[PDB]
Order: sequence, then structure tokens, then C-alpha cells
Amino acid sequence: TMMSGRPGRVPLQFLPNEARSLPPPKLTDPRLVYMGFLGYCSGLIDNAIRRRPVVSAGLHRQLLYVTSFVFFGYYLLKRQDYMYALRDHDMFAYVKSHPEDFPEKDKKTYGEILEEFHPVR
Amino acid sequence: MLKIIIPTTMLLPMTWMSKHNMIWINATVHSLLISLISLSLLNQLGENSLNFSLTFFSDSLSAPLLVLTTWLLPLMLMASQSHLSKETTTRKKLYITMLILLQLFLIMTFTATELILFYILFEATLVPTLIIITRWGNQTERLNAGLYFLFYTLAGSLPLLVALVYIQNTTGSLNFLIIHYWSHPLSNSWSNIFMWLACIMAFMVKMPLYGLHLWLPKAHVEAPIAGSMVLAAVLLKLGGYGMMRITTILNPLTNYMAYPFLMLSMWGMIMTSSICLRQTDLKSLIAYSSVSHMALVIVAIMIQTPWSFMGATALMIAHGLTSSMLFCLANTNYERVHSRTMILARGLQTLLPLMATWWLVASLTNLALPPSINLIGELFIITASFSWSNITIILMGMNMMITALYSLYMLITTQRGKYTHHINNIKPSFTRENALMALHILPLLLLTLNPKMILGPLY
Amino acid sequence: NVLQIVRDHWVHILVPVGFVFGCYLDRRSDEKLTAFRNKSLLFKRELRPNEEVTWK
Amino acid sequence: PPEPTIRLQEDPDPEDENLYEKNPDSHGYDKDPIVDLWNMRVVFFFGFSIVLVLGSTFVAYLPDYRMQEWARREAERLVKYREANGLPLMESNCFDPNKIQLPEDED
Amino acid sequence: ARQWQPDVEWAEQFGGAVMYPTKETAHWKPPPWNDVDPPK
Amino acid sequence: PHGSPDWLKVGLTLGTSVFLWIYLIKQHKEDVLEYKRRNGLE
Amino acid sequence: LQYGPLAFVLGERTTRKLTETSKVITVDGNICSGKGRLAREIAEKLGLRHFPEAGIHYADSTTGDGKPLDVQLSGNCSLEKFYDDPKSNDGNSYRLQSWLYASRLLQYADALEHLLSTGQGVVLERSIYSDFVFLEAMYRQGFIRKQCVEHYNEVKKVTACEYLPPHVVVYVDVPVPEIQSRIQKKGNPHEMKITAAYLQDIENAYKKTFLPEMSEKCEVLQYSAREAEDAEKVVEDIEYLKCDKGPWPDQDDRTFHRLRMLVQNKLEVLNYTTIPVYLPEITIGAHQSDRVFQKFTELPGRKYSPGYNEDVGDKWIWLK
Amino acid sequence: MNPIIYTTLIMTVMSGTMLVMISSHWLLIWIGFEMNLLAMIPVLMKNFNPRATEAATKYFLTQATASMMLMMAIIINLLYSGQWTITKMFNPVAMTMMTMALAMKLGLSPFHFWVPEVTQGISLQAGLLLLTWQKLAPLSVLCQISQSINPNLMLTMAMLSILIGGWGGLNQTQLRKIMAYSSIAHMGWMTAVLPYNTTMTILNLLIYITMTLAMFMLLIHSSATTTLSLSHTWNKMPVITSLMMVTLLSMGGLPPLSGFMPKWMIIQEMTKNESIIMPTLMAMTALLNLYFYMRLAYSSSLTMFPSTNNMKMKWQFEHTKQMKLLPTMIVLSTLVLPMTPALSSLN
Ligand SMILES: CCCCCCCCCCCCCCCCCC(=O)OC[C@H](COP(=O)([O-])OCC(O)COP(=O)([O-])OC[C@@H](COC(=O)CCCCCCCCCCCCCCCCC)OC(=O)CCCCCCCCCCCCCCCCC)OC(=O)CCCCCCCCCCCCCCCCC
Ligand SMILES: CCCCCCCCCCCCCCCCC[C@@H](O)O[C@H](CO[C@H](O)CCCCCCCCCCCCCCC)COP(=O)(O)OCC[N+](C)(C)C
Ligand SMILES: CCCCCCCCCCCCCCCCC[C@@H](O)O[C@H](CO[C@H](O)CCCCCCCCCCCCCCC)COP(=O)(O)OCC[N+](C)(C)C
Ligand SMILES: CCCCCCCCCCCCCCCCC[C@@H](O)O[C@H](CO[C@H](O)CCCCCCCCCCCCCCC)COP(=O)(O)OCC[N+](C)(C)C
Ligand SMILES: CCCCCCCC/C=C\CCCCCCCC(=O)O[C@H](COC(=O)CCCCCCC/C=C/CCCCCCCC)COP(=O)(O)OCCN
Ligand SMILES: Nc1ncnc2c1ncn2[C@@H]1O[C@H](COP(=O)(O)OP(=O)(O)O)[C@@H](O)[C@H]1O
Repeated sequence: TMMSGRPGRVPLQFLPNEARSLPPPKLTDPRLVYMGFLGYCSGLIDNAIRRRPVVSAGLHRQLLYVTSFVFFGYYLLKRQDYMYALRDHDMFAYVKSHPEDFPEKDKKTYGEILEEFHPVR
Repeated sequence: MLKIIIPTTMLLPMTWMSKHNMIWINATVHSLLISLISLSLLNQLGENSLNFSLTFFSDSLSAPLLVLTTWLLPLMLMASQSHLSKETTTRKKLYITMLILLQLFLIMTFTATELILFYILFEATLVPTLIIITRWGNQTERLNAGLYFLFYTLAGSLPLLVALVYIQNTTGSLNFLIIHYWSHPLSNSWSNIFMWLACIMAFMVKMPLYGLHLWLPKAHVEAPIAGSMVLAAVLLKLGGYGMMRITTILNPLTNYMAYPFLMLSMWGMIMTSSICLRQTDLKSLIAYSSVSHMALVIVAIMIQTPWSFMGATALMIAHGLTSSMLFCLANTNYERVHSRTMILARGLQTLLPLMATWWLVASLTNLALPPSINLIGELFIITASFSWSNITIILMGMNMMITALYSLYMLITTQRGKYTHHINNIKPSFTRENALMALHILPLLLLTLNPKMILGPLY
Repeated sequence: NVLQIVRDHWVHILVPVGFVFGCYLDRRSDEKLTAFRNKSLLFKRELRPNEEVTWK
Repeated sequence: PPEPTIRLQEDPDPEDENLYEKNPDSHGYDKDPIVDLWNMRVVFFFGFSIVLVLGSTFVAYLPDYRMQEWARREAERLVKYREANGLPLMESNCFDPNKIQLPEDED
Repeated sequence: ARQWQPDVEWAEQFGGAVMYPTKETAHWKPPPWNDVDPPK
Repeated sequence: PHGSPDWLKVGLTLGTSVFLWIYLIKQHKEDVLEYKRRNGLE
Repeated sequence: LQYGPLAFVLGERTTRKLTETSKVITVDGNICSGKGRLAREIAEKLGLRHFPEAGIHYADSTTGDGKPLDVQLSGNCSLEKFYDDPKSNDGNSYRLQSWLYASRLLQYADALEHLLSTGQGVVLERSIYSDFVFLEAMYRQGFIRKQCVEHYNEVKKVTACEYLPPHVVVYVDVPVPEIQSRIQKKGNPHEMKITAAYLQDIENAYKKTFLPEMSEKCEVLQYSAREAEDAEKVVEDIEYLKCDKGPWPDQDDRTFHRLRMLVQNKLEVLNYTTIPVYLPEITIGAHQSDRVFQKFTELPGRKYSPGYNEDVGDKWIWLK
Repeated sequence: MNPIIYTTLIMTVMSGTMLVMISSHWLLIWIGFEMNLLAMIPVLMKNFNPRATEAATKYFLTQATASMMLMMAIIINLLYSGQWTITKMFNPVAMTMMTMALAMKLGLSPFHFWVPEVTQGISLQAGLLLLTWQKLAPLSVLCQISQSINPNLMLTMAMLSILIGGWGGLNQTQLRKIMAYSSIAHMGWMTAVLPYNTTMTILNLLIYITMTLAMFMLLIHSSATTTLSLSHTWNKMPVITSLMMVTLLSMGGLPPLSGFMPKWMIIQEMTKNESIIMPTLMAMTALLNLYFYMRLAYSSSLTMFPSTNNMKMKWQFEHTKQMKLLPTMIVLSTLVLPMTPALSSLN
């Protein structure tokens, strides 16, 4: 697809202004919960490497791990949703503007289609 | 489907936060509860399927496999309790974690509605098994065994992935429902021939097909008892389930692409069976018998008839239960004798009579004595093969005779005759071992009362 | 003794809570696919006087 | 050759331990008698009493969602109607040819 | 009654300069432990 | 060695977590309101 | 703020700490000589910090509580068994020699860290440099093999090539018959078993190999039993001489920073003492290794980092 | 060296890379490469010994030759079109020269010979920097001029790199050479997808950088540079060996780990361009990398090798310096497959 050269694109914008017309991901998004789970696993591994009681060594450190992962994951999800929206928008616009490349197929019914039959013997 | 998946995931924190002396009790109890919950999947329809969501669906082909998978976990825990006595708490928890992760991967693999999702979980099942084999295996060959079990598998499954993505660029979907409803014939072409081979070989290598089966004896004789149980009972059936699912897009090429494999199976089942006649290791004998039964399942799937599919499903379930029981019996001998050689411990019927009864029932079930579901599957496959070609009976008939021979051979060498004089450490059977055998054998004889549960979606 | 056996047997609630949460999760998925509820040609039906949806 | 013929400092191979020696009525589950007894009890109760009996009864009484008796009733009504009106039971064509448009060959 | 674990003879196959020694490589020597070569 | 709970680091970590959570919740609310205004929902 | 690159960048420079009296000093002599008293008196008079000679359980005295651990958890060797049966079947002799060399290396690192962190000098008994004499004697008496001394040489090379040799070497000279009389007077039944050959080879190694090589890069003060009684003249000799031939005047602030980062982080000091060279005297099988390591973990205060042990009385583990 | 000087040199390396990444003039890209090479040499030679000096001179000669040919390609491109902007290359000879120069800068086959020797000669920190950061600039330049590459040459060098890495890793007992050959194979995987999709190249680079950072930091924590030295780690810190085993399984492309994400995606992309044979061969050849990863896992954590007595002293001490972001690197290199569709962020 290569939307790097897409016209009207700001060189270093993480989320453009037009991205604000899309619904934001919910705070209970399953992907956000998975990001928080990744942060929790990072905290547990940090406890294990430093040779501390894994489950209950640093609660502030684990909370910061989870919170940072959730924050970055929320913004990443917003950007990903925006990029897929752009892809679909361009696809539909291109199909609309080139009708001779996407003709409407003349609908046919299985009663008037001759399909070959292969017996299983 | 999440009503089964979420408790299986919750098994992990329950295992890790358990007391040091209460891991086995809690794991066994909650695995049994999960099996009871999964029993509800057996209520199937004659219509399409139990399409829970966009990601998971259940069928009367998937439901018995799921029930077997959930039932095998408590038995594996009971079998592993003994030889893991002198192990540290953390490593025991890691062992239980590997078993739980394997169960989770299998559960999801059977119910996945997408071919790519199925491939990912079908490969994810490899890592726990490899760790179990190469970490808690006993002999030094385990490392080599693990390597075989890995690379064979991967050598078959890397082409499949390619084919899969290729298919999704042509049809536009890998969802099984859409794939079934929008199926189109495969024209006889070299490209189509290689696509067929790519779609078939990954499932052939895990059955295993004769000539591609060299990994299985190594892996099964080198694995710990729980690893052997899960490998023989469930992991072999992944190839059968995959071939049953994927053959819908391979017609009418299968009409003539199946010839090399059919021969390789029909002759192969003879060879492996004859191999069982001259074997000095119990586990090796049981593994080769598994190869013979799976060759019959391969023939059933390649024939592609309703009776063939019914027989293949029934035989898969029956073989899973029977081979798991046989491996457990062999291990209960090994933990007393520490040899794994058939002719060392002899005349055990005199010293352990109830275990001899368990041996007899397991041998009878492996021998396909009617009306066991083993014989139901075997007879349906044989009838379908006879319709395919009347000459097949010859080979099929021969296999039957040979099977009985080696089965009774294994029963006579270990249980009958005179006891070995210098072996004086054969203690009475524990309640745990007897309960393990009973929990293996009662479901088989119960299932013979309602065979429709294990006859698949073409019943 | 309560508040002492809890510290050892709180583990036994994890799997049943997972089961209840899984059932609740399954119900949520069902709501999303209601695109054809009471719209199939086979089960198309007129609603009862005090019925809002045919299934849940 | 003053070598000790010892390759390294290694523990001797321990002898296997008999569970019956320190505890008759051992049940083979654990070396702790209480934990062993309760492991036996939970295994037996949740395997034989709960799953094997109640689950088998549940499977036996599963409602007919496969619709076998429904198909039997439908077939009975169809056979009655067709024998009453002289129709020839099952028909050779699954779909009536009035709705199939075959292609003209004109060869 | 004991699980097999690698011993010195098993551990020595990974102590060479390379795996799969050949006639040409037979004279190769592993690098020093501190990766320092005497000034000579 | 022999060390007490460093109250400075604990306070900074907890404050950072709380600030991030409040900022995230405020940002989500503003996003929802702006999306509704742009699409004329509410 | 523990020492590191940031402390060096902002304020920490160790060159201003030196005050002409740092002068790491090592005192050497044969078995049961008076060198310990002389070193203690030198430290007392010069204001330096004395380091008692490193034994089997020197590392135990620096970690956790200073109490020694069990022999099978720390050292796996004994001096009394070496005195009773030096030609041991189990190769204990070289195990003891290697463990003592590692302990001396750790103690030298600790002394260097103290000197570089405070500027106060330290006084030591037999250091890593003088450690080799025992190995040589043990070889000439047939107690150890040649492979053992080769392994010792490799380890000593890769470890001792990274430290500054002592400024002053103080050697006490005592005759072998007089020292044998001293052993007789000591009364330790295990020490009464040392043959005169062992002492003679110790002295021969000291004189022929260790003294002249230290005379080429340090200042050496060879003293006898009588003239070591008065430490006043010893201290006068210590102050009178000036160090101008050793590598210490060559050192600068950057090299001091590198060596100070090396002397802390004891795991880097001890890194090459466990090179994968499989000699039967020191290599340990996997099963015994696992058992002993699990046993070590069981001991209180060893399961979790020093401040994270509830059994030891540690508090606020969750918030640390 | 002095910490101030070391920080300045590291910042100069990063600034040269960023100058390559942000400039639109060929001369400025060349200047960025020159600045990076100039500041890189002392970092390799930080711990002075003959091996480090030899590695530094080998690296200098290779990079100087590559930069000279890059300047030649720029001058030929300017000759045939008065252009300085980094765009379409306007000349086949100049583009072949540029591709070869960037291939030698990256270490793609047949210009792979310097990577194992340079990595073995330098320490583990210098190897970490060399194998992670020193790939950004040439790959960014290749991404900018992807539409002009001759696909035959690029695919030939990529397949050769995969084969050479797989075969050369089988023979190694030194961990740094194992990392070098793994890097060569991953570079081949990255460059095999440039003609079709640069987003796939960037995604593969990110995943590889995460995995390499995790493995190098694990090797630094357990200060081992050989197989036998790494076989002793279980007797001091078994957690490190278990984490390294999972990371090695991920590096082999085994699902459901993170290392499966690039190959999968790349294969898919190639299939979309009617390319079937090459991805098949690529996966078959990555099996070799997986084999020697598995051998390392066997010797490291899945079995217990003999130990030494002096290890007991090491039981009494803890690591003084803890590397931050190591747990995050491990988690990111093992458990990010469910987040695969995030690649649309054009990472
Ligand atoms: C689809 C997947 C779904 C599941 C996801 C799976 C992954 C999830 C977790 C990922 C990682 C995060 C956590 C792991 C950190 C490691 C720490 C550790 O080692 O454990 C010690 C610790 C216990 O030990 P300890 O007494 O504290 O201190 C001992 C020392 O730590 C050290 O003890 P030691 O030194 O004495 O023992 C040494 C031992 C220690 O070695 C280790 O244990 C290291 C752990 C392995 C490496 C981790 C890899 C990183 C993640 C990759 C995961 C791969 C998944 C892909 C599938 C492939 C499967 C391999 O090493 C060995 O013995 C060497 C032998 C090696 C054996 C074979 C190696 C196989 C490794 C593969 C493991 C993969 C699954 C691990 C599951 C979790 C394991 C803890 O474990 C824990 O208790 C924590 C586990 C998690 C806590 C859960 C608590 C939450 C419950 C709250 C309520 C329930 C939530 C629901 C909410 C609703 C309720 C209302
Ligand atoms: C090792 C343990 C067992 C592993 C599993 C073995 C199973 C795999 C066996 C592969 C199945 C057969 C593959 C191709 C079958 C197609 C039929 C064809 O081969 O027969 C004739 C083809 O003739 C010749 O076979 C041409 C090919 C000859 C070259 C192939 C090599 C022959 C033996 C190689 C065996 C090596 C297998 C192991 C590889 C490592 C038919 O003549 P023709 O009408 O014209 O072609 C029809 C096909 N069309 C329509 C597409 C054109
Ligand atoms: C030991 C000495 C003897 C003592 C005992 C003496 C008494 C003998 C009786 C024992 C067997 C004799 C046969 C008598 C059969 C009567 C019961 C039979 O009729 O019920 C069957 C029912 O059997 C069950 O359906 C099969 C059992 C279910 C098996 C599931 C296994 C349980 C879970 C375990 C884990 C799963 C592992 C395997 C995974 C695949 C078939 O019933 P069906 O005519 O049809 O319809 C039931 C009634 N309806 C019409 C209202 C519906
Ligand atoms: C292991 C997975 C990779 C981890 C990567 C490291 C994670 C930490 C990095 C923290 C976020 C860095 C983002 C920087 C903030 C603002 C960035 C913004 O200014 O730049 C935009 C660019 O933003 C970044 O590209 C997005 C980075 C997000 C990376 C996530 C994708 C990972 C793949 C899926 C795996 C799941 C990972 C989830 C757990 C972290 C505009 O780019 P543009 O100048 O116009 O075009 C140049 C790039 N082109 C040429 C490719 C088109
Ligand atoms: C246990 C070990 C088993 C190893 C695996 C054996 C199976 C090998 C199957 C073939 C491998 C490649 C499969 C290709 C993936 C399917 C995609 C596909 O079918 O597309 C074909 C492409 O088909 C191919 O290109 C396949 C060519 C083969 C190249 C790789 C050779 C691998 C070895 C071949 C011989 C061995 C096969 C059987 C082995 C038996 C077991 C040992 C059509 O391509 P297009 O050009 O787009 O359409 C044509 C119209 N323009
Ligand atoms: N490298 C070594 N090998 C064997 N024994 C040693 C070694 N180093 C010190 N010792 C023992 O340490 C003991 C006390 O040290 P020593 O200096 O001889 O007497 P003291 O310290 O009481 O003056 C002696 O019994 C000596 O044998």
C-alpha cells in the first residue's frame, strides 16, 4: 500500500487532526487489557531477576509498569485504528472513481449454472 | 467456549499460589471439574455446528476430542505424582504449568474456526511437549528424541503455512464455514498437485504416516509417563482432525493423489504390526501399535466416505484411551523394576492379580474385541475399504490376526509363566495406580453404550 | 477457623470464578451478532404482546 | 598413575524409597499420611462419584437436538400421504426440473 | 533410579574452538579466557 | 544492605502512576466528546 | 549514591584522597612465623587498617551475618584433613589451595576498595602474589598433580593481571628447625604432622622465586625473627623508603576510576575463578551441585536479596 | 576511557545515524555515515587488547571501502542527472554500486565475512551496539530507494545471507559468533522483503532489535562468552537460563512467540506478489538457525552440566548493577504476537 507519500500528511504527527472523527477505543478494550497483562508480566520478571519475592516485592513498581503499558497501548490502538480507517477510505474512493475497473457482476443463480460433478467412489 | 478456556487459564495462578503440599490435590480436583463442564459440549445438532462466536465453534467431530483432552489432564497428574516426589516445589509447579499450557493450546486448536489460528495453536502445542520430553525425560537419548519430534513436525508444517496464506490470497478467506460453503474443484495441474502436497504432508507427518514415523518411537520411549500419555492420546489425533477439515478443498484431486499414501498405509500397517512381534521394549511395542492404528485412520480419511469418517472418529477416540492405559501399565511396571525390558519381570499375575486383570482388559480392548468402540471403528473402516476395493480385505484381515498375536504376546510374556527369582522388590499395587487404570477403562465400556457420541458429524 | 483457613483455601475460588466470568463473556459475544434475530426466513415470527426479543 | 580414578565429586545414586515401610495404608499418593488420605478421597469422589456417574447420567438424558424422532415423524407423515394418494414414495429428482435451466448443446 | 545428566565427557564436546573438528581445524585453539593475547 | 523504604522514590512512582491514570481518563473523555460532536451524535 | 560513572563525573576523584600514607603493605613468612604480630603492630603504629589473613570462611564474614557457614556449603575443604592425609584420594589438597586463592583474591579486592574509597592504607598477610609458594611446596611433596598447578597458573594469570602490586613487601625470616620447635610448642595435634621437607620447599619457593620478582617492582624489607620484635625500626624503614619504581606513580585518575569500578562488583572479581576446566579435584557433578545449591537457598537470609528476607526480620518488602 | 568522552562518542554515533535518517541530500547522508564510522572506532576499542584493535581495523577497512563506493555511486548518479536528492536512482550502474555499498555496510552476503570476526574481537557491549544500532542507517537508505532496486540482486543477496547464516551458525561454540551469524540471517530476511513492502522490513528490524537486545543483556548479566561458560549459569541463577531459553525459542521463529511474527508476515507479503518458491526455501533454511538455538538451549537450561567448587563463593554475592529495560525487552521479545495487527502504525 505504501501510504508514506500520501498527500496532505504531516511529517512527524503521531495522530493527525482528522483522526479525531473516529470513536476512541474503550478503556475495557481486550487489547488494552492484554497490554496491561504485558506490563504485569514485565513487573514480575523484574522482581524475579532482581531476586525479590516475585508476587509481592514492589507494588508501586508493578503499578507503574502496568500503567505505562496501558498508556502507550491506548495511544498505539488509536493510531492503528486511524491507519486502517485511512486504508478503507482510500480503497472505497478509488473504487468509486474507477468504475470501469470494478464492474458489477451479472448475478447468476445456481439453477442456471452448470457445475461439473465428481463422484466419490 | 470461554466457559472452558477461562478456568483452564485460572489453573495456572491456582497452581502457583498453592501450598507446597497441596498442588496435586487442587490441580486434580479442578481439572476434573473442568472436564465435567466440558461434558456439555456433547449436545450436538444434526445441523451445521455450535458456532459460539467468530473465533470458536464446536462440532460433533471436535466435541469428543475436547472431552478426551480435558479428561486426560487429571490422569496425567495422577501418573506424574509418583516419579516427581523428590523434585523441588518450583519445578513441580513448572511441570504442572507445562501440562496446563498444553491443554489450553489443544482446547483452542480443536475449536478454532480459522485455518491460520488453527495452524498457530497446532504449532504452539510443540513447545510444552518438547520441554517436557527434554527436561523431565530419564535417559540421555531424550535430547535426540526431542530434536526428531521437532524437526520432522516443522519440516511438514512450514509448507502448509505457505499454502494457507496462498489460499487466503485466492479465495479471500480461511474461515472454515466460508471455505466449506464456497468450495471449488481442484483441476489436475502441477501447481494444484504441489498445493495438495503442502496441505497434506503436515498432517501426514503427525499421524504418523508409515515412512515418516521414525520420530514417534524415539519420542514415546524417551518421554516421561505424562508426555507419553498426551502424545499417544491427543497429539496424534491433531493430524487426523486437520486432514478431516482440509480435505474439503482438495477434491477431486484426492481421487488420485491418495494412491501413494493409501499403499504406504495398507502395507505399512502390516510392517509395523509385524515389528511388534519382535520387540524387546514395552513402550516401543505400544508406540508401534499406535502407528498401525493410525495407518488405519489414514486409510479411512483418504477413502472419503461417510462410513470411513465415522470409523476414523471412533477409532481415534478408542485408540487414545487404550494407548494411554497401556502406557500407564508399562510405567507402573517400570517404576518397580527400572528396566523397561519385557522379559525381565515375568509371571506378574501371581504377584499382582488385579493389575493382571487391568492388563487383560487393556489387551482385549487393543485387540478390538466386540462390542468395544475400537472394533466399531475398525469394522466401519474395513467395510468402507471393502467398498473402495474388495481386495483390501486381504491386507485388513492380515492386520487383524497379527494385532491379536502381538497383543496377547505382550500379555503372556509379562503376566504368565514363572516369576523372576531375584526380583524381590515388587510391592503391592497402590490405590493410585488401580484408580488410574479404572478411570482409563470405565469410560471406554461406558462409551460402547452410546456410540453415536463418538461417530462424528456424518452420523 | 475463619480468617486463618482463608489464607490457605482462598485458592479454591479461582477456577469457579473463572467459570462464571467465562459464561458472562460468552453472553457478551452473543449480543454483537443479533443482526438477524427474528429475521431468518425459517424462524421469522410475530412478537408476543409482552416480548421484545425472540432470544437473548 | 596416582590419579584417583574419580572423574568428579558426585553424590551416590540413592535407593528407591518404599511408601509402605513408613506408612502402611499408604494409598500411594503422598508420603504425608493426612495429605495422602485426602488426595485419595478427593480423587475418588470427583472422579467416580461426580464425573463418572453424574456426567454419564447427564449424557444419557441429553435432549434430542439431533432430531431423530422428529425425522421419524416427518417420514411417517410423508409415507402416509404418498401411499394414500398413490404417489411413488421417494422421487428420483431431489430438485424439480422446472427450476433448472440446462444449457442447450445444439451439437 | 536417577535421571541422566551431562558429565565431563559429555561436556567436553562443546569445549573446542568449533563444533565438528576437522584435520585443518584440529590445530585451532580456543581464545583465552580474558580474551587477551600475551604481548610476546 | 541495611536500607529503609525510600519514601522519595515510592512517592514519585505512585504520583507518576496516579498522574498517568488521571491524564488517560481525561483524554478518553475528551476524545469521546469530540467524536460525538464531530459526528453529531449527542 | 553508589560509586559509578555519574559520581566520577560530578565530584568523585580518588587522587585527592591519597596522602602519601596509603602504601598498601603485605607481610609474608613461613608457617607459624611472627608475621601476624608484626603486621598488626605496623597497622597500629602507622594508622593503617589491618586485614587478618584470609581463611576458608573469609567470604562468609563479609556477607549476610559474619558467622561462618557449613563446610559443605562454603569451601568444601579442610586444613586438618590436608595435614592428616595430604596425599588424599579425593584431591582435597588442590580444592583447599584453589579455595584459599579465591579467598585471597576477594580479600585483596576488598582492601583495594577500602584504600581507593577512603584513602586510608591497609596491611595484609600473604596476598595472591605470595599464594603460589604453598602450591609449589604441595607439588614438590607429591600432594597434587601437574594439571592442578597448570590450572592454578591459568587462573592466577587471568586474575592477578588486573591489580596493582603492593608498595612494600615485609618478609620475616625464621629457620626451619626453629619454626619446627615453634610448631612443637603450639600443641595443635594436626600441625605436629608437617614434615621438614614441606617447610623447606615453602622457604625455597619464597626465597628463590617470590623475593627477587617482587624486588624488581616494589621495595622489600627482609627481616629476621630477632629484629622483627621491635616494630619501631620497621616503621622507620617504611617511612624512609620512597616508592618510585612501581606502577603506582604511573596511575592517574582515570585508571583509578577503572580499578575502583573493578574492586567493587565482587562477581566480576571472582569471574575467572570458575573457568570451565574440568579437573577431578574441583569439578562437581550435577546432582550434588543441585542438592548443595538448594541447601544453600534454604539457609535464612539467603533466599532473597539482603533487604528482602522476612525470616531475617526485613520489613516493607512490598514497598522496597 | 573517560565517561564524558564515552558519552560524547556515543552521542556522536547516534547523531551520525540521525543525520543519515533526516537528510534529503546525498552529501549529507554520506557525511552522516562518515561521522558514524569516525565515532564508532573508539567504542569498539574501549577495552584495549590486540583482538579489539584487530577488529577495529577490519571494521574500518570494510566501512571505508563501502563509503568510497557510496560516494562513487552518488557521483555517477549526479553525472547522469544533476540531482542530489535521495530519490529514484536514475542509473542502473550507479544503483548497483549503491546496493553493493549498502550491502557491505550491513554485512549481507557475500560481504558477510567481517561480521563474525568483528563481533568476536570486541566485547559484549560493543557487540550489542554494533549488531543493533549500526543497522538503522543503511536500512533506512535502502527503504528510501526501494522502488529502484533491481529485485534479482537484492533477492540473491538476501537468500545467500539466510543460507550463509544458517550454515555458519552450526559450527560455532563462541556465543558472539553465533550472534553474528544470526544477525546475518535476520538481515537476509529483512532485505528479502524490501522490493515489496518496506513496512515489513521495519517490523522485522524492530522485532530483531528487541530480541538481540534481550539476548545480549542476558549474556552480559551472566558474564559468559562461550557455550561451556554459559553451561555454568544454572548453578548460580537458573531464572536467567530459563528466560534465555524462552528467548532462544522465540528467536527460532517458533509460534506463539514474538519471533514468528516477522517471517509469517513476510511470507504473506511475498505470497501476495506471486512469489512462492523463495519463502518456502527461506523457512526451510531458517530451520538451521532454530537447530543451533536449540543446541544452545540444550546446553544451557534443559540439562544440568557439571559445576566447579569455587562457584560456592559466587553464591554469596549479588549483581551490583542492574540493567533497566531487560524485563521489558524479554516480554516484548516473547509475548507480542496477539498484538500483531498493530503493524499498521507503520512502525
Ligand atoms: C496462552 C498462554 C496463557 C498463559 C500465559 C503464560 C505466561 C504468563 C506469565 C509470563 C511470565 C510472567 C511471570 C513469570 C516470572 C518468573 C518468576 C518465576 O520464576 O516464578 C517464581 C514464582 C514463585 O517462586 P518464588 O517463591 O516467589 O521465588 C522463587 C524465585 O523466583 C526463583 O525460584 P528458583 O530459582 O528457586 O527456581 C529456579 C527455576 C525458576 O525458573 C522459572 O520459573 C522462570 C520462568 C520461566 C521463564 C519465563 C518466560 C517469559 C514469558 C514467556 C512465556 C511463554 C509462553 C508461550 C507458550 C510456551 C510455553 C513454554 O528454574 C528452574 O528450575 C530451571 C528448570 C527449567 C524448567 C523448564 C523451563 C520452562 C520455562 C517456560 C515457562 C513458560 C510458562 C511459565 C508460567 C509462569 C512461571 C512462573 O512464581 C509465582 O508465583 C508468580 C507466577 C505468576 C503469579 C500469579 C499471581 C496472580 C493471581 C491473582 C489472582 C488471579 C488473577 C485473575 C484475576 C481474577 C481473580 C478475581
Ligand atoms: C519417504 C517416506 C514417505 C514420504 C511420503 C511419500 C508421499 C509423497 C508422494 C508424492 C505423490 C505423487 C506426486 C505426483 C503424482 C501425479 C501423477 C504423475 O506423477 O504421474 C504421471 C506424470 O508423469 C511423470 O510422473 C512426470 C513427472 C516425473 C518426475 C517426478 C519424479 C518421479 C519420482 C520422484 C520421487 C521422489 C520423492 C521424494 C522427494 C525427496 C501422470 O502422467 P501425466 O498425464 O503426464 O501428468 C498428469 C499431471 N498433470 C495433469 C499435472 C500434467
Ligand atoms: C461388577 C459386578 C456387577 C455389578 C453391576 C451389576 C449391574 C449390571 C449393569 C451394568 C451394564 C449392563 C448394561 C445395562 C444398560 C442399561 C443402561 C442403558 O440403557 O443406558 C444407556 C445410556 O448410556 C449413556 O448414554 C452412555 C454413558 C456416557 C459416557 C460418557 C463418559 C463420562 C465422562 C468420562 C470422561 C470422558 C472420556 C472419553 C471421552 C470421549 C443407553 O440408554 P438409551 O437407550 O440410549 O436412552 C436413555 C433413556 N432416554 C431414552 C430417556 C434418553
Ligand atoms: C517488540 C515490538 C516493537 C517495540 C518498539 C519499541 C517500543 C517503545 C517505543 C515508544 C514509542 C515510539 C513512538 C515515538 C512517538 C511519536 C512518533 C511519531 O512522531 O512518528 C510517527 C511514526 O510513529 C511510529 O512509526 C509508530 C511506532 C509504534 C510501534 C508499534 C508497532 C509494533 C508492531 C506490532 C507488535 C506489537 C507491539 C506492542 C507492544 C509495545 C510518524 O512517522 P513518519 O515520520 O510520518 O514516517 C516515518 C516512518 N515511515 C517511514 C515508516 C513511514
Ligand atoms: C516430512 C517432510 C515433508 C516436507 C514437505 C513436503 C511437501 C512439499 C510440498 C511442496 C512445497 C511447496 C508448496 C507450495 C505452497 C503451495 C502454493 C501453491 O500451490 O502455488 C503454486 C506454486 O507451486 C510451486 O511453485 C511449488 C514448486 C515446488 C518448489 C519447492 C520444492 C519442494 C520439494 C518438492 C518435491 C517434494 C514434494 C513431496 C515430498 C514428499 C515428502 C518427502 C502455484 O503458483 P502460481 O505461480 O502462483 O500459479 C501458477 C499459475 N501462474
Ligand atoms: N595456601 C595454603 N595452603 C595450605 N595451608 C595454608 C595456606 N595458607 C595458609 N595456610 C595455613 O594457615 C595456618 C595459619 O597460618 P600461619 O601464617 O602459618 O600461622 P599464624 O597465622 O598463626 O602465624 C597455617 O596452619 C597454614 O598452614
